[PDB]
Parts: sequence; structure tokens; C-alpha cells
Amino acid sequence: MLLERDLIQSVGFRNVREGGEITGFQFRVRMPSYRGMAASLIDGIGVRIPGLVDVGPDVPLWTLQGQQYTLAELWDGDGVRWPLEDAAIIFVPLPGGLPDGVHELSIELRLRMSYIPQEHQPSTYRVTKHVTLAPEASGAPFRYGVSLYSYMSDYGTVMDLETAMASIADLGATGIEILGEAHVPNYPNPSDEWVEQWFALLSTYGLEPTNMGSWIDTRLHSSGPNGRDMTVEEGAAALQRDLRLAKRLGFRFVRPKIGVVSSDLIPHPIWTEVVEASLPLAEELDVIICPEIHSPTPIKHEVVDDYIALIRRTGTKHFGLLLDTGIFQDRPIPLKPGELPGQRPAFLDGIHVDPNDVFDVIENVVFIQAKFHDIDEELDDKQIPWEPVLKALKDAGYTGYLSSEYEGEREPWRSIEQVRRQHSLIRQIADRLAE
Amino acid sequence: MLLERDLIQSVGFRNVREGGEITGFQFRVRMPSYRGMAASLIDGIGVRIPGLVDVGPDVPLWTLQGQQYTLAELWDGDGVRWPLEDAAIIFVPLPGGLPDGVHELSIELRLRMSYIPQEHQPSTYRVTKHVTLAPEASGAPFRYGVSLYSYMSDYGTVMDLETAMASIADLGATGIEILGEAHVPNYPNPSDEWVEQWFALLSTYGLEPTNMGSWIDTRLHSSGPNGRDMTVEEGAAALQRDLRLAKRLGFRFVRPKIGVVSSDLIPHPIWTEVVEASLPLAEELDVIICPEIHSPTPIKHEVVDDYIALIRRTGTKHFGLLLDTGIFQDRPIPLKPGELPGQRPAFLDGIHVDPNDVFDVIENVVFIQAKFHDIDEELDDKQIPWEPVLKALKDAGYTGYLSSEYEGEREPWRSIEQVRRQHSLIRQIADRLAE
Ligand SMILES: [Rb+]
Ligand SMILES: [Rb+]
Repeated sequence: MLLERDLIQSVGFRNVREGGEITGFQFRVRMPSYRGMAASLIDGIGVRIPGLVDVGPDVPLWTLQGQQYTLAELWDGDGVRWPLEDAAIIFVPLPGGLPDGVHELSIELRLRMSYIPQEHQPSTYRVTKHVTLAPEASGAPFRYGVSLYSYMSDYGTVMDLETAMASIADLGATGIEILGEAHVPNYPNPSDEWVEQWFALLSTYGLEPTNMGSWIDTRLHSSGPNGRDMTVEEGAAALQRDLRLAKRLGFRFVRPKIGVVSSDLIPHPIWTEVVEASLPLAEELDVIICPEIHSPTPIKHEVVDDYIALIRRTGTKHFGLLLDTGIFQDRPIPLKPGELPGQRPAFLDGIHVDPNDVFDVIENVVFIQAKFHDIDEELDDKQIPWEPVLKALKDAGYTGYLSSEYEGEREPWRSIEQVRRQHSLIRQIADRLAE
Repeated sequence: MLLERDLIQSVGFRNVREGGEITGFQFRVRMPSYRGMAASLIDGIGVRIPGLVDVGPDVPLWTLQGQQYTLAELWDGDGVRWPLEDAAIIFVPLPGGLPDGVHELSIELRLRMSYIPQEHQPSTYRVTKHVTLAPEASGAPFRYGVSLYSYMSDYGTVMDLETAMASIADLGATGIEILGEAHVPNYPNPSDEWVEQWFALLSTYGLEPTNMGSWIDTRLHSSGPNGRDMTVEEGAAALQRDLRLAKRLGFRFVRPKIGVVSSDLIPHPIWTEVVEASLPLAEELDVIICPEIHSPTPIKHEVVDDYIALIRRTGTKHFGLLLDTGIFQDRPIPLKPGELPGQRPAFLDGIHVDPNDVFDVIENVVFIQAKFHDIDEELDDKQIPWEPVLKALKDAGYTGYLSSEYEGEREPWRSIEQVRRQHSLIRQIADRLAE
């Protein structure tokens, strides 16, 4: 599993419990040196969170190669290593632990290198990082998930499948959402070895597959001299192909994103018969087809009405709505340097859908993508008003998943902290709404 | 096989031959979309290097899932994909190809996303990047290698073993040097599965194991109340342990980095008996033990003298010198962000060992780490006078390996371009000395 660039890992920063009582907190630390080394060459790690934690270098305990040691023990041990491929697991004794949130964590790590003169030893590594503790808030009655979409650009450059699931598991989330043509290697023909490993990974990290995103690419052959549009039979043969893939990998929902014909994203006219021809298979496989309502499409709009009209006309219970919470965005996505007003579509400033608009549709809202862009060290989201959305969603009786779709700056590793902040934010709000 | 963050990869930028004549050049491109896509949704890639190439998007050829297509074929095909996990391989027809060096590649890649309104399509990505062509120059008489030490910090965060080896093979290097306690997982007990895959990888990428870095950590238990010192028998057991590991993994050299007791970096007193107690096993395994001359130790120093004195008092052919080319640094490493003029270590400004001093040691020089810090887009190395170093090495008769050891700023991915520039510069210089 790959390690984060920052020596202080975001993943694993959590309170530690024994028989129900919280005994302290841990975090993980990637070895800074160019090699793993003998554990006895460690000279400790001072830890500080201002106002909550302040301990000298010999106090934290070290879990290395499956066992926990004091520093005094590390000094006298033989054969124990801090292997380069493992983050060191640092436990800090703190009864009751740490409160939910983002915490500015400062470490002073000391390592003895025998090939360096004593007048420059030990080697000392000082770093600080705002890190998000795994959420203590329950978050009832919502179910908590993460889409691998949240890790776009990270995935495949700094992140692999096992690393992302480990990041999702640590958040206390239970649901993983994926994009079929993104995260299924050799799509649409994943190897038997890949699939076996997929279910092993779900078992290991306690995750269940939720939504698998898929496409109906109507413009498949729109270019060149022999251009053509996509037939109904081709649309459904593709949708059916992704329903079976989904079932095979254990997903309950499939979101086909359909090619559009207009500014506010009216799907291609083949969309209706493509879905209708696909509903028998989705019922047979027990998979729900849920198209996505995303900005600039609001809840009150002819495309939602037609989706709901399909539900009435067919009678089906394997067709539903997937909401993207960017329809609720009430503050603008920032301008980048060099851009100026009017150079971008209106909806990027937010279409401010009234969260209550979910009341009249909620019965058909089967899945929710918790889209967001930026959440700071104080758990302040800069675009999505989470309290009213959640209030409305709760009062309306929604009890399904909220699946993180981070879509902020794709700076390397940024998405890991961001997803963590969203889960800490949302679960805390859900708990205060219960009161 | 992770991909580099820049959309234009450095690995795979090379001239392309068929029956000896260069037909053009290729580069590799990471899919920027959040998914892999059917190949017919590609609308082409424009390519430019000022003064060398300027082609429109319908001209480059595309290799995808094992086969090469024109754009017009991609538009008409079915079932071919640009998988998210595969960089696209872009071929630009150009008889004679490109000269050696860094080139400023600008691409204009277009993609058709059906779910986005026509007035905002095709989706377009313009990036420019300085990428170093895989060396055309011979580089004889030296042999060319890379130490995974060059990829420190990237290794384990953005890079794994196979990705590293792919990058070394593409450079046309043949030798891979590793650090045992860095890159052997579960050191010192790699699994039979990892060892088998190691040998699979080397065969696949045409690489040969050269040097395994190793340590004798005399300060193993220097801290705590029960502090002690490393005995000869423990030191020799640690060396003999790395000798066996290196043999099992197929290396021919082991560089023990012995803990020091002073600022001229005089090894710990036990070093002589540790080595003498280890020469039979290195002889029985046919592995050479070569300690490393690193700055601030010059060639003209008791440390080097005692090394050569050991060779002669023992008669061994399994003890040698490893030279680190930083001892030849004639210009200063720049002041790190925020540092103080003078507070840094002294030798980091370079100790300027005369390149001719290799004539007196060359008969016992078995391996050379090509330490460098920074080489810019015109192949200007800012620290290491390569031409006199390389000319001295050639006139002294050295025909061994020059193993890259990038030690510049550890910006994510920067080591990749840096090593490629290193091999391009040196192979080109070497070729001029052949005249
Ligand atoms: Rb979405
Ligand atoms: Rb070195």
C-alpha cells in the first residue's frame, strides 16, 4: 500500500479504545530516511497538538511489525525493524482521547545514523500537519460511503485500490462507490484474479460496494466521415453490460451517465427505450438504475419529471434518482488565476437548489453523491451548505448512503484530507440534528 | 505501474526505429479524464516541439491495447479503449527522429465526452513539458545504471519496484543498484514470491543487479541505560548477512556503510576485523565488498589508504573501492529554503577532488555511483564537472558502471527527469571523448 508524501499520514489518525474506553490516540508516520532500519536506532518522537497534547520524545509507544513497544524497549530490542514499506504507528496515551475534528499535529522525530558524526546526531525531523481524526460522531440515520471519484488524478499516480479502501475503512465508512471504466482494470473484462482480490479487499476493510458509475456515450462515433449516432440497441447492450458487471462485483446501484443534447443536459432521445429495454435485467439482477441529477439541472426540471414519469409508467422499483449535492451549492467555486468574470458557465457559482425540493421526490431518491469542493481546518465547507441539506434530507426520511465525491483542486494527496474532513463534518452535523 | 502526475510522461519519450532507420518518435500520455474511454471518443492530439515538430491532431498514431491506429481508424473502430491504467503511446512520424536532449513538448489532446453540451466540446487539454529523450549516444566505454536511491521519497509514495525498473530500462541503462534495507520488503527475509517476481522483473526489463547498499550500524544500541557497542562478531554477522542476501538477489557488489567516529569520517575501529572476517564468504559467493568514498572524504586520505592496504595484506580479489562522484563537486549546492550562509555543513559546497587522483586508485575501483544534484534543460549540471571527471575515468581505463544517485530536491517525480538528463549528458560527453 502506498504512503502519503507528508511524513504525518492522514490515514490512521484515530482514537484508540480498549474494552470500550478511550485510552489515547494514534497516528501513522512514514519513515523519512532513505531506508528502513533497526528499531533500536529510533530515538523517539515528540508530539504536540496545541492545547490538547504536549509530550516529550520518550512517551509515545511504537507499533512496529505487529507489536507495540515503549522507547525504552526499542532501545534494548534486537531484530525489530521500522521497515521502509510500513508507516510507524505512534500511540499517544490520552484517556478520553481527542475530540472530533481537524488537529494541527506537530512531531519531532529522532533517528540515529551511525555513519553521521556525533556532532550532528541524532537526525531530527520536525514537521506539522493539519490532520482529520477518524470521526467519533455516529452520523445516524445516514449511511456513509466514498466514491473513488473523490481520488481522481491521485488514483493511479499516488494511490492504488488497496490504499484507497484502507483510507475509506479508516473513516468509518462502509460503502465504496466506483466508476466502472475508471477503476476496473481491463474493463470490461476484469481478470478472475482481480475479482477474487476485489472481494478479499472488501472483506478485509469491511466495505460493501454501493454505486458503480457507468456511461451511455451517445457520441461514440460522432467524428469523421462515417459518423453515426448511437442506436437504441447499442445503448441498452452497453447499459446491460454495465448492469452485469455491477452485479458481478456486488454493486446495488448503477448510474448511467447519458449523452446530452442541450445546455441544461437533456439526455439523448434514445435514453427512454435504452432504460426500458434494460429494466428486466436490473430487476433480475437486483440492481437499481439511478441516473444522476447534477448541476445545472435542478430538482424541478423536465428531466426529473421524465425520470419520475418512467417510474410511474413502468411500475418498476429498480429505477430511482441519484442526487448530486452540488445542486445545493450556494457559493461560487473559486476563480483560478488569470480567469475573469463571465468566462465560465453560470452554474459554477451555484444553482442554490432549495433542499426542501427533495420532499416531493424523496421516495425515488435511492442514493446520494456527497459532492463538495473545499473544507478548511475548521471544517467549514466553502460551497455546499451542509446543515440545511442534511436537515431536509433527514426530515424527509432519507436513510441511504452519502457517497463522497470530492471535486476540488486535484493537488496530489489533497483529496485524502478533504474526504476525511467531509466525513467528520457531515457526521457531526447529523448528530446535532438528532437533538 | 503507477503513472507520473504530468500528463506527458518522461518514460517512453524515445526515437522509434524499424530495421535500423529512425522512423519517428513516441511519447506516453496519462489519460486526463476521470475514466478510461472507448478509443473512438478520442479526437486527436496535436504535437509541437519548437523548431522540430508541429503537427495537427490527426497526424499522430496511437498505440492502445497492443495495436497502433490512425485517428481515422480510432473514429471507426469498436471495442478498442484507452484504459485508465495505460498511458497512451503517441507516435509522431519524423524520419531521422529527434536529437538527444531535453525537448519542450507541447500537446493539444482532445476528447469527446457525450454528457457535456456540444458548445463546450471537444474537451481539450493543453500541456507543455520538458522531457528528456531516451539516449541515442553510445556512452562507451562505461556501463550505465541507476540506483533506486535516486528515487528516494518517490519510492513508496508515487513509485513501486516495477515502475522504477521500467524507467531505468527506458533510459537504456542495464544495471540496477538497490539499498537492501530500503527496497527489499520484509528485510532481511523477502518472501519466495517477492524474490521470484524480482527475477521476473529483471528479465522483463533487461536489467542486471549491480550494487546492493548495506550498513554496519555500530550505534545500534548506543542509547538508554543498557547502552553497549557493536562487537566485531555482530558487525561481521551483519555483513555476512547482507552478503548472502545480495548473492541470493544476484548482485555482484555490496557497499557496507560503516558507522564513523569522526568528521573526516574515519570508520569505527571494528571495520577492519569485520571485513577480514567476511572476505572468505564474499569469495565463496563471488560478491565484491566495496566501501564507498563519499564527500567529505577525498581520494587522498588515510581512509582510502587503509582500504588499499587491506587489499594487499590479504591478497583478496573481493575487496574494492566504490567511488561517489560527489567528491568531485566543484560548485555549491544552493542554500535550502530558509537556511543560513555558513550554518550548513562545510563540504556541501563541494570538496573539489582532482579528477586525476583516480589514476592512483583506479586499479581497485570496482563501481562508481554517479551522484548529482541538479541538471537543467540544456544539460548543464550545476555541481559536478562531468567532462573532466569522465575524461579522467576514460584515460585511467575505467570500463565499469556509473550508477545514478540523484540527490537533488525531493519534489515528487522530479528524480525521473533528473536521472534521464544525467544519462543523456554523460553518454553524450562520453561520445565526444571518443573523438
Ligand atoms: Rb456526481
Ligand atoms: Rb553514494
